[PDB]
Amino acid sequence: TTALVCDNGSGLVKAGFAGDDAPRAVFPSIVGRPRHQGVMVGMGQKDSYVGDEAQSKRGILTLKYPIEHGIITNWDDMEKIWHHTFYNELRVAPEEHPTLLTEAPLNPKANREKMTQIMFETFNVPAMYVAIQAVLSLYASGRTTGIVLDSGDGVTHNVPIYEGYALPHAIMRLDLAGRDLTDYLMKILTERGYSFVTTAEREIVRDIKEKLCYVALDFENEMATAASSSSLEKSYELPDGQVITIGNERFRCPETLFQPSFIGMESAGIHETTYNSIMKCDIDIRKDLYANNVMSGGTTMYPGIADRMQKEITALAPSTMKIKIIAPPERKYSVWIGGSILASLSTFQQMWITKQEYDEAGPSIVH
Amino acid sequence: TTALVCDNGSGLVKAGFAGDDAPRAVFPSIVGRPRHQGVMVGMGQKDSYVGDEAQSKRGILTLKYPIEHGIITNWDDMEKIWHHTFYNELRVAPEEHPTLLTEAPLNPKANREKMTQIMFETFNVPAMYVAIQAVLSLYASGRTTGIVLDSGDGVTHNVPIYEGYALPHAIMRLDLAGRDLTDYLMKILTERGYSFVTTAEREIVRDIKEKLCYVALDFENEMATAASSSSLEKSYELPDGQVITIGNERFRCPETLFQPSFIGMESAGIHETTYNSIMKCDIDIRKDLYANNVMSGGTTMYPGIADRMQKEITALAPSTMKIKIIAPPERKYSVWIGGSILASLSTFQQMWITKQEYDEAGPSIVH
Amino acid sequence: TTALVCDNGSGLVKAGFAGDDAPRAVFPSIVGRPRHQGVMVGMGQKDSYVGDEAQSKRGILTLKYPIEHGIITNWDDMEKIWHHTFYNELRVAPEEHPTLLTEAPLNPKANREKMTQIMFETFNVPAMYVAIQAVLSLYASGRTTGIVLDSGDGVTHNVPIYEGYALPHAIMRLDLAGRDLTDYLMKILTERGYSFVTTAEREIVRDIKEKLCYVALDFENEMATAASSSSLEKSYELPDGQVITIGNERFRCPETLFQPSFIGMESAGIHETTYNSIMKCDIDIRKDLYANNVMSGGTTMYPGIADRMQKEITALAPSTMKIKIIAPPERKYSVWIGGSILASLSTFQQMWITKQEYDEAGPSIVH
Ligand SMILES: Nc1ncnc2c1ncn2[C@@H]1O[C@H](COP(=O)(O)OP(=O)(O)O)[C@@H](O)[C@H]1O
Ligand SMILES: Nc1ncnc2c1ncn2[C@@H]1O[C@H](COP(=O)(O)OP(=O)(O)O)[C@@H](O)[C@H]1O
Ligand SMILES: Nc1ncnc2c1ncn2[C@@H]1O[C@H](COP(=O)(O)OP(=O)(O)O)[C@@H](O)[C@H]1O
Repeated sequence: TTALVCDNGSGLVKAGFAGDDAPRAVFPSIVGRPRHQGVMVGMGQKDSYVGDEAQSKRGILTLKYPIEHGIITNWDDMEKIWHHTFYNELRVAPEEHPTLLTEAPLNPKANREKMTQIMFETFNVPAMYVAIQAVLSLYASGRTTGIVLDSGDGVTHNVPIYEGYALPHAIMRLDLAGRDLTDYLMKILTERGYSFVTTAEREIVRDIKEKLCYVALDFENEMATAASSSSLEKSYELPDGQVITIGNERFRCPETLFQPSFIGMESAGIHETTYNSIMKCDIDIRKDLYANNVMSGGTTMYPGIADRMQKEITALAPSTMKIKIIAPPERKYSVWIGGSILASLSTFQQMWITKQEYDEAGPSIVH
Repeated sequence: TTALVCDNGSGLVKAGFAGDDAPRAVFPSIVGRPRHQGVMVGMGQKDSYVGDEAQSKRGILTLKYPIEHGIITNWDDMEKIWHHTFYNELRVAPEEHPTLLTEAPLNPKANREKMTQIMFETFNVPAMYVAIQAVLSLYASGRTTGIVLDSGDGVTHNVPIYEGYALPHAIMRLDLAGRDLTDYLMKILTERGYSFVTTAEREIVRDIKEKLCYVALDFENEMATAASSSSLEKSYELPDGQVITIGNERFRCPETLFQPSFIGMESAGIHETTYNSIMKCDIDIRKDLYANNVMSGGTTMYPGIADRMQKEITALAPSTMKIKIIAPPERKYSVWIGGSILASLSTFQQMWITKQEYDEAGPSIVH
Repeated sequence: TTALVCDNGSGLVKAGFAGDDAPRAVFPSIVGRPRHQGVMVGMGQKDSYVGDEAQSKRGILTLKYPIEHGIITNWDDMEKIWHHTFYNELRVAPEEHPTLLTEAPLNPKANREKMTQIMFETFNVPAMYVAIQAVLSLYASGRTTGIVLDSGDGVTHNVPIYEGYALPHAIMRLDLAGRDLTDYLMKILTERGYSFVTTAEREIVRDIKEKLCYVALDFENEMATAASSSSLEKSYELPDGQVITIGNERFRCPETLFQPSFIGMESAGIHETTYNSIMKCDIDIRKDLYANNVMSGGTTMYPGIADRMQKEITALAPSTMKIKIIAPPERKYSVWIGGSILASLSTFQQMWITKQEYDEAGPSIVH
């Protein structure tokens, strides 16, 4: 009996055993379905396709993301990947040990009950629990105080924490980055005349985001520095072998996190959504936060995200104070790393909710 | 020459002539600005938008409230609505007759000088005066003694009055209700999975507050009475025509006024902030107050606010005494009603401060 | 066996061993409790928090003062700090040596019995005694005659003494200064537009009182001298790093002690509450008092308290007489300094009341 912990963060969903520095199985969550007539009537490949079964064979498939924004749009496709995650991929019996399932802070409650539901009546699990995407970032870093910053594909959220006491009233969540950061790119490639739009090809575009973006670090010149003297085009090769030329939007896609008037849906932006999350915290309590904001987003490995938060918060915020954005490279597994830590440790062991608790009243005890 | 009286209480700002039972122009105070590219290069609608000019066309606009908490955050956007209030809306020349401008009790002084300022050097007014949000509630009710209770969008405050003699040391002001009552709702809708967050949509949410809230009236059962036997969901239609289902939080939003540990910012709560305002009043003087508390808040039409103050003060307070919360339905214009009364009447006529007084020393005579 | 002596004066409560020039442990008396959801289920910090355990971590906590005005409002929270004061902080076994516990002159008797009670049946003490806040000020100064003046946070009181013979009929106690001097400041900061109000932040404000107040020293000009020519604003930095500007109320908060018509609760004021305490003393006996008034208040280090008592009593009082306000800088520990003196000395040794005396009849012998 040992805890297997998994997150729903869309993108690559991530699952592994407790007491480990990295999960065993990391694969993207997608259900593919064939969109064309079956000809080899027998073939030798499945009806529908999950994960890298699907991710390998793309264009022939159409791709559906069950995780939509932390919230899950369809259940029945979703439970497949859980059905898969445990059996194939990492191979584990249904009933061994509890499972910590991380999950988004502000999303609706009807999200996690049916989730706990299908963690019980369909395939029974030895108890269960659901943590918060944020808090596990600290259990990873070993921090106690501090304000996280998450993006991932699922949703962008930050939850300032001080000594294991959350500040719910200060929880700021804007639904952005992730997919919506790529979708803006497929929007903005046609600038260069590459029309990529289909659901299967999206994950070619995502790879372009992966390899070359960075972050503006003061884009004014950076728009000029692109146009005027262009050494910064980085050509790229995509699976057919056709050339690409980019570099005007290499930084312009991640730049949207600092001005979501480019994406067109105006809310805040990630740099000052933390500051406004601080301002709602206490006058005293906020001093240390400026030092401690951990930012494990799972999107943001961007080379120079830190720089432009270091840059931008200083324009905001008390001048006399030392603002420190810690940027652990080991993140992007962090919200999982919290799991294999928080679960494998004890004083949490009684905090699993046994099937008895689901037997007590219902799924409704999660709240 | 006849007095036009106006209040700043954010929400719907309210202005009309003296000697009338209701103001002529009532519109919400917002400056809208277009957030997207102008395409119809000529169109036929203004650069920026105030009030119902803006309130009509929302999602395209971004909305800014110059009144923030009685205190005004930006002046230059603010003076627009005054510039507008007099010219369009109710149409009045700059210089006719003085104007009574109501204003919050405890807010900083730098608030009302520049206000008086721009009531003079930019567009000159035939004198001026600024009353208190509280006191005009009595001039409306015709009461003399009694403790008001105000909420409105601007700020929550109560000022016990006994025979035209205020008790400043007993003035209790907690900054709450109003906007911060709605902002908690947009927080708490996502409970049901409706993510409404944008500045333009907020005033859809505000309408939901408007139509269906009431007040807990003993919420313990009321949380159970919601969950267990649910007949109380009231569905609602919002301008697209999409359905909504509510009723778990219908009473849970106004409930925050009685436990501002739900909003997360802990101060007091409105029921016992009056009692604690009484306790700071005299031992004798307090008997009648328990009978007289008028509560014209401008937010609180809630069906059953009175009940739960009647309920809660009795749990507090001397038992042998008869506590009476009068709940005039004509309120929400009350703090204006005081104006058209106090101004149109006389023995106040010498109390206007003429431009001469502003010419005497400066704006500083208001204190 | 050596006497440990402690005072309840709220503010910083102060305890140390007999025969020393200053107590070992000086910390503020507060019981903090977490007001938000526990998230780090294990953390590593206590259920509830006392003193600097609490004083370090503020905004997350809510703060309760068991000492209210010398009178103690809640016992069970109170006994914690005593439970703490002896064990942690200065570390001492329950039963070693008696303890002198200072305490307010005019407060109710039900105050000190239960106090003596919980000094016995819960944790037994080798006898006990309770002196007066006033008298120990002289045992410190080594004076015999003279009228004290106390403020502290607990209560303001002055007890004229002549050769170890108190004048009870002349004891003047007005409940003021201390907390109620700060609470007036949080009232009067919003003048400048700083809304500080929450229980945890209060002790930021208290620090502002600490560093910059002084005393009017003839405020008429001093209100003008502030307004007209302003060099006297002293900006300040508070734990976030946000700027403050003050100086109109720097002297206006302590000024309330000379006109408690600013605080709104009208009693007397500290300058002429001593003179009226003198007038109730004998015609002969009063000559020397005017020379001897010691004023160890524990609040009043204010730079120029002495000046405005020197100033004000002269306006009162016989002209031909030399009025001398001695202002020992070593005070604010004084009422403790009396303890380590009066206890460590002898001829008081038989005046401890042994558990036998509590065994004789009950706690009731204190009177
Ligand atoms: N090096 C990188 N640079 C930019 N974006 C990245 C990089 N690595 C991953 N991403 C984006 O971040 C996402 C991380 O997804 P995931 O961590 O599962 O979301 P969540 O944080 O909600 O779990 C990926 O889907 C990818 O789109
Ligand atoms: N029937 C109602 N039920 C609940 N809330 C209401 C109702 N009518 C108005 N409100 C809220 O009360 C506010 C009143 O604003 P307003 O009176 O201008 O503030 P002030 O009292 O400071 O002038 C409105 O903005 C609205 O949010
Ligand atoms: N330098 C200072 N200037 C002004 N006020 C002070 C200063 N030092 C302390 N105080 C106030 O005086 C209080 C002293 O509290 P304390 O001496 O415990 O009360 P008591 O005199 O009843 O024991 C402090 O809480 C603080 O508010």
